Amino acid sequence: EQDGIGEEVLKMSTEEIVQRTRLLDSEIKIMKSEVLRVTHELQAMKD
Amino acid sequence: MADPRDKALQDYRKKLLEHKEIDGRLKELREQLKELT
Repeated sequence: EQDGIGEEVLKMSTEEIVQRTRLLDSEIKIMKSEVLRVTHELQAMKD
Repeated sequence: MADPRDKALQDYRKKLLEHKEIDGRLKELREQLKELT
Protein backbone atom coordinates (compact mmCIF):
# COMPACT_ATOMS: atom_id res chain seq x y z
CA GLU A 1 0.00 0.00 0.00
CA GLN A 2 0.64 3.75 -0.05
CA ASP A 3 1.60 3.76 3.66
CA GLY A 4 3.52 0.46 3.13
CA ILE A 5 6.27 2.59 1.46
CA GLY A 6 9.77 2.61 2.91
CA GLU A 7 9.96 6.50 2.89
CA GLU A 8 7.71 6.55 5.92
CA VAL A 9 9.94 4.20 8.02
CA LEU A 10 12.96 6.54 7.45
CA LYS A 11 10.93 9.78 7.77
CA MET A 12 9.31 9.06 11.15
CA SER A 13 11.28 8.67 14.34
CA THR A 14 10.88 5.27 16.11
CA GLU A 15 9.34 7.09 19.11
CA GLU A 16 6.42 8.22 16.77
CA ILE A 17 5.90 4.76 15.14
CA VAL A 18 5.62 3.15 18.61
CA GLN A 19 3.10 5.88 19.74
CA ARG A 20 1.01 5.47 16.59
CA THR A 21 0.60 1.74 17.08
CA ARG A 22 -0.60 2.00 20.68
CA LEU A 23 -3.30 4.75 20.05
CA LEU A 24 -5.02 3.01 17.09
CA ASP A 25 -5.36 -0.31 18.93
CA SER A 26 -7.58 1.48 21.50
CA GLU A 27 -9.34 3.54 18.81
CA ILE A 28 -10.81 0.71 16.79
CA LYS A 29 -12.65 -0.65 19.88
CA ILE A 30 -14.60 2.56 20.26
CA MET A 31 -15.40 2.59 16.52
CA LYS A 32 -17.25 -0.78 16.43
CA SER A 33 -18.93 0.07 19.74
CA GLU A 34 -20.61 3.30 18.34
CA VAL A 35 -22.64 1.08 16.01
CA LEU A 36 -23.46 -1.28 18.96
CA ARG A 37 -24.37 1.74 21.38
CA VAL A 38 -26.74 3.37 18.81
CA THR A 39 -28.42 0.12 18.04
CA HIS A 40 -28.88 -0.46 21.69
CA GLU A 41 -30.46 3.06 21.85
CA LEU A 42 -32.87 2.19 18.98
CA GLN A 43 -34.20 -0.81 20.94
CA ALA A 44 -34.25 1.43 24.12
CA MET A 45 -36.31 4.06 22.19
CA LYS A 46 -39.04 1.51 21.20
CA ASP A 47 -39.67 0.82 24.97
CA MET B 1 11.94 -1.28 0.96
CA ALA B 2 10.53 -4.21 2.95
CA ASP B 3 10.51 -4.31 6.79
CA PRO B 4 8.14 -5.47 9.63
CA ARG B 5 7.17 -1.89 10.13
CA ASP B 6 5.94 -1.75 6.55
CA LYS B 7 3.17 -4.27 7.37
CA ALA B 8 2.32 -2.23 10.52
CA LEU B 9 2.08 0.84 8.23
CA GLN B 10 -0.39 -1.01 5.93
CA ASP B 11 -2.46 -2.02 8.94
CA TYR B 12 -2.68 1.69 10.12
CA ARG B 13 -4.51 2.53 6.91
CA LYS B 14 -7.30 -0.07 7.29
CA LYS B 15 -8.66 1.48 10.62
CA LEU B 16 -9.25 4.74 8.56
CA LEU B 17 -11.40 2.93 6.10
CA GLU B 18 -13.33 1.46 9.12
CA HIS B 19 -13.66 5.07 10.68
CA LYS B 20 -15.60 5.99 7.52
CA GLU B 21 -17.35 2.69 7.35
CA ILE B 22 -18.81 3.08 10.85
CA ASP B 23 -20.11 6.67 10.17
CA GLY B 24 -22.00 5.23 7.15
CA ARG B 25 -23.62 2.40 9.29
CA LEU B 26 -24.39 4.81 12.03
CA LYS B 27 -26.26 7.08 9.45
CA GLU B 28 -28.68 4.22 8.53
CA LEU B 29 -29.49 3.54 12.14
CA ARG B 30 -30.18 7.23 12.50
CA GLU B 31 -32.83 7.08 9.66
CA GLN B 32 -34.72 4.26 11.30
CA LEU B 33 -34.27 6.14 14.72
CA LYS B 34 -36.02 9.19 13.21
CA GLU B 35 -39.04 6.96 12.34
CA LEU B 36 -39.42 6.08 16.05
CA THR B 37 -39.08 9.79 16.92
